[PDB]
Formats: sequence, structure tokens, C-alpha cells
Amino acid sequence: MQHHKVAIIGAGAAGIGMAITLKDFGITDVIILEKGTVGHSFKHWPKSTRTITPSFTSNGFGMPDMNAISMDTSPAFTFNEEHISGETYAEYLQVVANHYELNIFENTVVTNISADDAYYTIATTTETYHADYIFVATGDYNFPKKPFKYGIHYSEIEDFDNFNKGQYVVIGGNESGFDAAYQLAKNGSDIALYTSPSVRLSPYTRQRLGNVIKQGARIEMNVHYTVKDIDFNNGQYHISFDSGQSVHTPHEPILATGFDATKNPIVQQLFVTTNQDIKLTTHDESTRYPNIFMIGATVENDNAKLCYIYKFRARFAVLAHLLTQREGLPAKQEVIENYQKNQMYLDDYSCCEVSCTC
Amino acid sequence: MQHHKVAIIGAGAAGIGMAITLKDFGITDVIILEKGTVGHSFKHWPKSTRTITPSFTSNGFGMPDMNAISMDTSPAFTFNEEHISGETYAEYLQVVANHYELNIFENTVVTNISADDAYYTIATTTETYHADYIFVATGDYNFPKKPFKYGIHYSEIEDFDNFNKGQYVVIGGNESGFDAAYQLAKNGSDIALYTSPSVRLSPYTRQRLGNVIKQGARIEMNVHYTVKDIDFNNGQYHISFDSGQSVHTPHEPILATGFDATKNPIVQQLFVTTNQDIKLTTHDESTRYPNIFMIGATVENDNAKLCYIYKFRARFAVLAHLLTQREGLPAKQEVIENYQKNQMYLDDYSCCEVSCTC
Ligand SMILES: Cc1cc2nc3c(=O)[nH]c(=O)nc-3n(C[C@H](O)[C@H](O)[C@H](O)COP(=O)(O)OP(=O)(O)OC[C@H]3O[C@@H](n4cnc5c(N)ncnc54)[C@H](O)[C@@H]3O)c2cc1C
Ligand SMILES: Cc1cc2nc3c(=O)[nH]c(=O)nc-3n(C[C@H](O)[C@H](O)[C@H](O)COP(=O)(O)OP(=O)(O)OC[C@H]3O[C@@H](n4cnc5c(N)ncnc54)[C@H](O)[C@@H]3O)c2cc1C
Repeated sequence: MQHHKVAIIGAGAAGIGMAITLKDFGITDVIILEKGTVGHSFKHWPKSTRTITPSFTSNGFGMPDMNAISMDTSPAFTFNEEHISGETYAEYLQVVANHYELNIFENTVVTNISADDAYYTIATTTETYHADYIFVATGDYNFPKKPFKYGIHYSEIEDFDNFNKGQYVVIGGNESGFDAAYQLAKNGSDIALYTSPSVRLSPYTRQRLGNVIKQGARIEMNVHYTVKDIDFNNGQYHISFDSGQSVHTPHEPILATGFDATKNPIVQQLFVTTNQDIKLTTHDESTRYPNIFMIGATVENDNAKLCYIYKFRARFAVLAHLLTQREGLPAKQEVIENYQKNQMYLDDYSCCEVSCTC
Repeated sequence: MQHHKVAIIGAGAAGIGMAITLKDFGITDVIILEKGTVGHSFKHWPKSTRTITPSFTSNGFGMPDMNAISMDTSPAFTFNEEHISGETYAEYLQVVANHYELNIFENTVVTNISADDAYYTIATTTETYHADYIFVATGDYNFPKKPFKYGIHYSEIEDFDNFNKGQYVVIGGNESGFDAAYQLAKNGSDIALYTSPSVRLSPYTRQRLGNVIKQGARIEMNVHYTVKDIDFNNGQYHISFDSGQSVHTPHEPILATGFDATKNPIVQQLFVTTNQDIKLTTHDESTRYPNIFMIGATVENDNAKLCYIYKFRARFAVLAHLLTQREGLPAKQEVIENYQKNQMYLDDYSCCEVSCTC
């Protein structure tokens, strides 16, 4: 019934962060609608997965803990950990949501959003809600890319310890693929990795991988290979490539293949989704519906992929301000200045240009 | 002979960083005078010591790698490491010094600085130099606190592996003391730690310490003890405390006791050094001599201890600007704005107030 100012779809990193930022800009009539519980995606990381980005409570001197979604919070503070488990990060989001008294509705699958006269109407599996501004914060963890007949996606592994010691193949040479190799190899398995790469790799994964290898771990990498299909016959898996002889392997291959936000129905209803790409204005706004915005790790602008918390969280306050100006309210320059001083006001993508001189 | 604009005493983290920042503000007639080689202190860390602060190349999106001493550099970039060895950090400072073409004079022990009419005169063991502005960047690693008859200071250990497996005592329950315990315990020794503390500890050291302990390591901590003296008699070391029965131990105790910058002759000549405290103006300037400043980890203001790279490096550009204004040159607002945007313009200590809400 209520004519809410804001509805945020999804109570993940981006939705919780955005709700806190909106509060700082004086916007409190905000509901968050979540299909599972706060931090759903993080709770479904494999058990051993840790953030590659390290948490340190540098919050006082100009940059908040890189994994924090608000200026005054820090997983390193709450948990005394540097590399955070998904389970711990879910709890971080719960601790922060409880503290800032966010109005969140769990176990509510948003099914349809449409325009009415005075607001947007939000159909869910629970009840209907209404709001002026919508922040689509739905991510993509539930839409992993599974292009072949077989293969276990990284996102569907509960615990790499459940795999018996043996011979495994990993497809995708990225952060998750090398993590998969490292998790399996640390338990004594032999891994073959096929990739479309160690040069793009974060220090955390690079050092962990290098240490098990330096200690004799058997991890091999084949570097100019693209998988055509995976089939199962004659008691084993057969990986066929575009250019190259097929390969056979005893256990199901692990796919570190990525995800696709355009597969989300809500994204399809609210944005132009031309080609696995979500079209947004320079203010992260839908080009179809006004006052509908996209937030989180799925925001790409080909001036920045925004896939890290420390990147996508810098947009929150830029949108909160825009919202206050469209509402005819004065600019909250005390607040805008805190965000700017703490690296959380990315208003110009021209200066996201990341490159070191040596 | 030359009437230099600037002389920086010390080519450590702070001296190299300050020279690069001065260059960005258009001040290039800068000499750096170093008693050893670039990064001398780091080269004399114990071999196993790593920065507790993690390096990640976040440089593009508003905060440079926390261990970097300039905006456009990153040990994570150059070395693909997160927790940096002292040896690697020395090389980082050398790579950056070579790239920015700093004018550095190694193996030059500065012995005396005094006022002349048109500039300051700098007596060294090599030759005499002259400069308008002096940045005292001498640190304190060579003045460890050794208050007892015996004890091996943490800073004088080359390699914790050289200690035979056995029974050790560590005095001081801080980052270095817990590192000492962890290094010895990981090689199977039993450690007794005496402290004036795990709550102040960084995530990196907390997790490493907790892991060896969880794996059965024998590390014990006695928490309300102050060492009076250490003596050696009857084949062993005797630790006597203010309040408490003495203790006896077979090997020389390891002191994680800290350092004292006021023991440096150059600091004594240029600052009021009342009580292990160095008196500075709100612009890090000497209260005795104008245009003489203190930079680095030794700058404390009881509004901030500035003992971390990410803290003390934020003062560089504030001083560089002050210098340009005293020179009657226009404010370089392009530069001032880069520094401000990258968390490296700490002009007001009132906002160094570090405290998380949860
Ligand atoms: C394995 C892995 C490791 C990562 N490691 C790092 C790291 O080291 N550092 C870093 O900065 N980032 C990391 N990330 C990247 C990024 O931070 C995460 O993807 C993060 O989850 C992005 O946050 P989000 O809010 O955009 O999405 P999510 O956290 O996925 O939140 C989306 C939420 O919306 C909900 N939802 C979806 N559809 C609906 C609907 N129809 N109705 C209601 N609710 C819905 C979901 O249940 C979910 O909780 C990692 C990601 C992955 C997958
Ligand atoms: C063991 C240890 C671990 C640390 N870990 C971290 C970390 O995790 N993260 C972090 O941010 N900081 C860390 N630090 C804190 C701080 O960053 C270091 O102390 C750092 O060395 C400070 O840099 P500096 O330039 O002020 O001093 P220094 O690096 O010590 O530089 C001073 C230089 O001046 C030279 N010098 C001294 N006297 C003279 C003279 N008379 N004439 C010419 N040259 C002279 C010296 O040779 C030396 O090279 C750590 C420090 C120690 C001791």
C-alpha cells in the first residue's frame, strides 16, 4: 500500500550499501526486497572461497576497508580477518543491516516491475509494493554460464573438500579457475587447466597458487584452447575444442566460466540488454524507464567494469545526490564531502583510468 | 657548492615519497642524503618480516596501494605480492627512485645541520651541501630501545631460522613481538611472551598466530608484567619484573621493545625533543628552525601516530604546497586535486578520527 520513496531489489553487497548511503543523504523511506536472506550469494560461495581483495581498517585516514560497503564499517574491524569467507561476508552485511535498521523483506522474489501513474509497482511472490525510485541490485550469481552438456560450475560447489583426491580439469583461467586449481591441488589432486593468464591474477591468488606449486603440486595449464562441448561416454568425460585434439577425463570438469546478468527477468524488463551488455546512462540509469537505476558488480561502462566492491560502492553517493536533486532538496554538502574524502564519490569515470608508472 | 632548494635527510619510505611529491609540485632541485643505500632500514628487517598492511593495486579507483609512497606506484603492481618483505620494499623504493630520476647520494652520513645567511648548511662524512628547505626523514630503526643488560632486539635478528628449535622468551606484546612468537613457533619452538594485547593486533598477524596455535603451537602469554632487568648467571638468563617472581630461561630473550627517534643527533639539533616526543607545529615544522620539517613514521601529533606508510605519506603534498606558497608560486590546483582524490592530502588531523560503528 505505502507509496515508498525507494525500493532496492536485492539485499546483497550493493543493496545494503545503497540503503545505508540513501540514509546518509536523508532518504529513509527505503525498502529492500530479497529473494533469500541478506547476503544470499555470499552464503552460496564454495566454503573455501575468500575475497582476493584484502580487508584492513584504514577507515580513519581516507579509505575504508576495501570490502566494506559503507564508510564507517569494516569486515577487518568486526571479524579480524583479511581475506573474508562468503559466510563471514553475509554476516558482515547482516551486522551492518541490523545496526543501521534497514527495512528489509527477506524471502520475497520480485517477479515484475511496471510503471503506474504516481510510482512504480513491484509484484512479488509475497505481496505488492510501490516506489518512486528503483535500484536494481540483483547481481548475477544465480545465472552462471553453463554452455555445455556437462560441467560443474564453480558457483555450485559447496566445498572443494568433498572432491576425492584425483584428476580434475578446470575450464577458465581467471580468479575462480585458479582458486579451484589451488583448492583441489592443496588436497593432493592433479589439475589440468584450460584457458581462453597468471599476469592478470591478484597477488593473493598468485601467491597461494605459487606456493602449492613450489611445493610440488601438479597444476598444468593449456593456454590457447576454447571448449566446444563436453560429453560423457565409455565411462568418461570428453572435452572437444575448436582447434585441437579432444581430451578425456574421469570426473566431471569444473567450469570457472562467469555469469550473465541479462538472464535476469527484472533486468530484461527494465533495461536494453543488447548483447550480454546492460545499456545504462552515464548516471547508471535505465535508458527505458526513468528513476530506475542499476547498482553493483554488474555495472560495466567500458570505462570501468565495476566488478569489485571498492569500485561499485563509489557510485552509491553519486546516485543518492542525483535523487535528492530530482526531489528538489538542497545538496547535502557535508555528506557529499565525506564520501569524496573517503574515495566513495566516483562522479567522473575519466579518472578511473588505472595505470602505474613502474 | 650549489644552493639547493631542498635537502631530504634519509632515502627511506618518507624521503623517496617526499622527493616524488616535490617533483609533482614543480620542485625538482632536491637532493636526498642517505647513510646506507635506498631503503636501508627495510634491508635490515629480519628476513621473514612482512608488512602487516596488504598491498593491492586499487590505484585507479581512489586509493593507491597502501604500501606505495606515491600515487602512481604499487608494490603489488611491480612484485605481485600482498605482504611485502623488507628486501622487496627496498627494491620497490629503488625502482621508483630510478624511474623518477631522484638525485640521491648514498653512503653519506649527515652529521650536522646549521643555519647560514641565505640557506642551511649540511655537514656530512662525504662533502658539505646547502639547501633552503630541509626534510628530516631519518626514522628511528637504528635507535632500538635496549633498556636491559641483555636481550636481542627484534631489529637485529637477520633470520629467525638461525635460532635452533627450543625455548624462547619474547618481551613486548605488539606486532613485532607476536611476529617473533609466530616465526619461532612455526619452526617448532615453545614461546613465552611477556607484555605491558591480541585485540590491537592486525588481521594478518592475528590470523597467522591463530593458525599455528590452532595447529598446537605452544605460545603462551603473560599479560601484566613489566621487565625490570635481564641478567645472565649460573648458565642462564634471569628476567626480573616490577611486580612478580623472577623467571629463568636458557637462551637470550628477544626484545620487541620499540625505537626512539629523539636519540638521533640530527633530531636533537633541529627540534625540541622534550620527552621521547618531537615537538612540531601543525605543519610538521620544527619549532626551533623555520623551513625544517619532519616526515615519516616518527611524526606523532596525539591526534594521530602516523606510523604507517598510508598515514605519513598523506602529509607529503600538504608540505609541498606550503613550500610552493612560501616561494611565492601559484597554487598547483591540478596537483592538489589529484592528491586529495587519492587520499593523499591530510590537511586536517580532526578527520583522521578512526572509529567504526560496527
Ligand atoms: C566467487 C566470487 C568471488 C568474489 N570475490 C570478490 C572479492 O575478492 N572482492 C570484491 O570486491 N568482489 C568480489 N566478488 C565480486 C562482487 O563483489 C560480488 O559478486 C558481489 O556479490 C556483488 O554484489 P552485488 O550486490 O552486486 O550482488 P549479490 O551479492 O549477488 O546480490 C544480489 C542479491 O539480489 C538477490 N536477488 C536476485 N534476484 C532477485 C529478485 N528477483 N528478487 C529479490 N532478490 C533478488 C539475490 O538473492 C542476491 O542476494 C566476488 C564474486 C564471486 C562470484
Ligand atoms: C619491523 C617493522 C615492520 C613494519 N611494518 C609496516 C607495515 O606493515 N606497514 C606500514 O605502513 N609500515 C610498517 N612499518 C612502519 C614504517 O612504515 C617503517 O618504519 C618505515 O621504515 C618508515 O619509513 P621512514 O622513511 O620514516 O624511515 P626509514 O625507512 O627508517 O628511513 C630512514 C632513512 O634515513 C637514513 N638515515 C638515518 N640517519 C641518517 C643520517 N644521519 N644521514 C643520512 N641518512 C640517515 C637511514 O639509513 C634510513 O634509510 C614497519 C616498521 C618496522 C620497524
